[PDB]
Amino acid sequence: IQKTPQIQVYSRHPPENGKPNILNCYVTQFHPPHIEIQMLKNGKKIPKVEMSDMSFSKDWSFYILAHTEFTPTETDTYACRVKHDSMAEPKTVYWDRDM
Amino acid sequence: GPHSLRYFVTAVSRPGLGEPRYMEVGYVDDTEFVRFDSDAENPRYEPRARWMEQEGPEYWERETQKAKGNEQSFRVDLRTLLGYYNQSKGGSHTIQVISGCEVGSDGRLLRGYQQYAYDGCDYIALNEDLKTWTAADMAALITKHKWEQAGEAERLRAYLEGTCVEWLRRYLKNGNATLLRTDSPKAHVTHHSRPEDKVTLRCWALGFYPADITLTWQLNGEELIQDMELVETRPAGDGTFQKWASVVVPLGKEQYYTCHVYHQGLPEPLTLRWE
Amino acid sequence: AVYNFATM
Repeated sequence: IQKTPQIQVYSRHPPENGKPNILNCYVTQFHPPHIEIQMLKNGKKIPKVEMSDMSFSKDWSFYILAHTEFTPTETDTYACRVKHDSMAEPKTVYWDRDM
Repeated sequence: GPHSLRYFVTAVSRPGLGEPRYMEVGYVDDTEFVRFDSDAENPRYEPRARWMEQEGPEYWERETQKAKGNEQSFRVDLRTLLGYYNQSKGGSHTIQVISGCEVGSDGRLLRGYQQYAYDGCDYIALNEDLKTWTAADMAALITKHKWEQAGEAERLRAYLEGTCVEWLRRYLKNGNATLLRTDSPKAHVTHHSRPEDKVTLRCWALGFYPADITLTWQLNGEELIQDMELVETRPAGDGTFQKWASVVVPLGKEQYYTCHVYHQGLPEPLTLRWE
Repeated sequence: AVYNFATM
């Protein structure tokens, strides 16, 4: 009974350079519940990340949100790195502002 | 419309690394409002919405004590279940509970629930009658028997019909400006090239509350099913939600396809095309 | 307000 996390990275508002926003990493459909979730800016850990919105779906899989305040620029790269027992390697999903 | 009070409860063993981690997270509708976490620096119930800051110290003390009591009960449960399933003392295991009640727009109970899982599978649940249990396996039958001899269903029923409803009403009252609000979706469509003269059109809905939303793609008044991708509706970090739905269409025929967005906060549904 | 849960 092991399920691999689905990792989604997105901003609250459409990204505009210079304009304050919120970056989200929603990690979903996983089991067991032990998990590490790190948000990255230019390959470096973002401090003071908030964890919220923990729940489970009808099949009992875990859901949880990591989020942080940010102001985008053209050159800054953002990502979310997740470690979970279901994955041989740590998995990184990158923010795609054109998505 | 109708409204819900839900608690998500999790206890997770960690042999060799101290006591289990124990967490309770509470929601009114789609809004996180309270939380208890045993690994916090000073484990106590805490508000997760500004409207809960109005509740006085007696609320917080009473909930915190209930939570420390629950932590100890689930700690015992984890041990008990190793015995029921003949499991080793060296593995990690998880108990989950969803517990709460839904009232209709008239303030009366629509339904109450108490569902348990062990290691991610149905274990035991209270039936819709609020009187009898349904047990998923032979281990849960022991719990069922214990709970019938103890009159557990009657105690749980009293909570679901009385306490749960009454506190839901209070919470809706105290946080009505936040909880009874309606935030309308804002929509846009993005375009992405693919191999072989195909393109992805992705329809975005942003900034909405409550979470319940429906997005559909049309072609000629016809809701598409094939080549559709979507994500589960997801929180955006400020108490609002977002969602997207995409369709793969042939290059040059983008103008035929329309995205339709349906939400409680819209006076009329939104229709939009690639631009 | 959360329920006071029973042992299993």
